[PDB]
Amino acid sequence: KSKLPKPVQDLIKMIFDVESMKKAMVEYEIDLQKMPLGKLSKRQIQAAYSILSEVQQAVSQGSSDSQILDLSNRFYTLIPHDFGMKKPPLLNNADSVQAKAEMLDNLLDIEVAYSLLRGGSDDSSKDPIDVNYEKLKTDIKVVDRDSEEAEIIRKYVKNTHATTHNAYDLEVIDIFKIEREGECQRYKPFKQLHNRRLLWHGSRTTNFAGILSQGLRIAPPEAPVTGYMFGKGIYFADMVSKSANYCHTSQGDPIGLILLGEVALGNMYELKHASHISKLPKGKHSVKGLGKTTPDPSANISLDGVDVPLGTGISSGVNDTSLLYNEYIVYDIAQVNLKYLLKLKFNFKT
Ligand SMILES: CNC(=O)c1ccc(N2CCN(Cc3ccc4nc(C)c(=O)[nH]c4c3F)CC2)c(F)n1
Repeated sequence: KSKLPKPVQDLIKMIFDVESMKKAMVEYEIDLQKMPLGKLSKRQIQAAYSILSEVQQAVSQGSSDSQILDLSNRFYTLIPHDFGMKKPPLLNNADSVQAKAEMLDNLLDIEVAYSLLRGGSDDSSKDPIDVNYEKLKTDIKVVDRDSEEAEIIRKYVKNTHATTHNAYDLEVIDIFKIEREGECQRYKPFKQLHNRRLLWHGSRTTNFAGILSQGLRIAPPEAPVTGYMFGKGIYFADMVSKSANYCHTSQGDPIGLILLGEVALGNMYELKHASHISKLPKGKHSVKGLGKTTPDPSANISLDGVDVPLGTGISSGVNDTSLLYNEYIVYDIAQVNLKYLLKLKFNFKT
């Protein structure tokens, strides 16, 4: 049996759960008989993205529902759905392409998780928790409850939960200090860049085996750039509740996972509305989606020379913006250095 700390053991079990991976596929209405977890491949996912891009071209160029029908069916051919003998819903709008682009992104992390678990060696004498921990190539340590870093992290959670996200409260169960193999060396050209912030990135439990082994990744080139508000980058938030909404927890599964990453923002390209960009303008290193609300800038604290925006939510002064809260997007995977992973219990008020 494993010598790993009990919170680390429970984390590994959580993220390598096969039935959670299956429950996530069922949520997307995928036919598991026509295509199980083991049939999932990058090749198929990329072909599905490419057809979604063709659907996107047909919708933006204003094709008829009779004309797009052919392209909508082509997607359902690559990613089988569970509708029985009924006709699938027509993908004739941007919301539909956005929803399908989002599902595919998630399937890309699920495929990594299942590949990791089904790859490798079988040894009965070794605890499967120890076996599955090594697959991640990440040093995972438990942060001491009474430490300074734990106090700062708990204040960030406590102070940046938005009023509009009050249908639930957050309880920090565990704090993990994480170190992905090779990530620190990848980050080096951006290590002393200006505008380095410790930001949130929430995701489903089924994404975290992929996130810890491959890191936060940008949607592939086949993916429709219009399926994402600020194009194809890595999205972060300064409001814990904005990111915790990406955990997709419920009364039937109230345990979520959220990251704290050091993001080299550099010169921010400030936007109030959707801009489906492929490349940043010269001199810019990130995109900042300007929210109506911002954590109080005079309340910013420093944790290992990185700015921590743990202030309470105040008005930014920004008018006529499409965002309630800020968002930060980087278009180079090297600009992210994962620092912490938090296990949270969501206490629903509904
Ligand atoms: C070659 N590419 C890959 O292998 C690959 C693997 C996974 C990918 N996804 C998984 C779904 N995820 C969803 C998502 C989106 C936005 C979020 N914005 C905030 C503030 C937050 O807090 N969370 C968010 C969020 F979770 C995005 C990244 C991906 F795009 N690509």
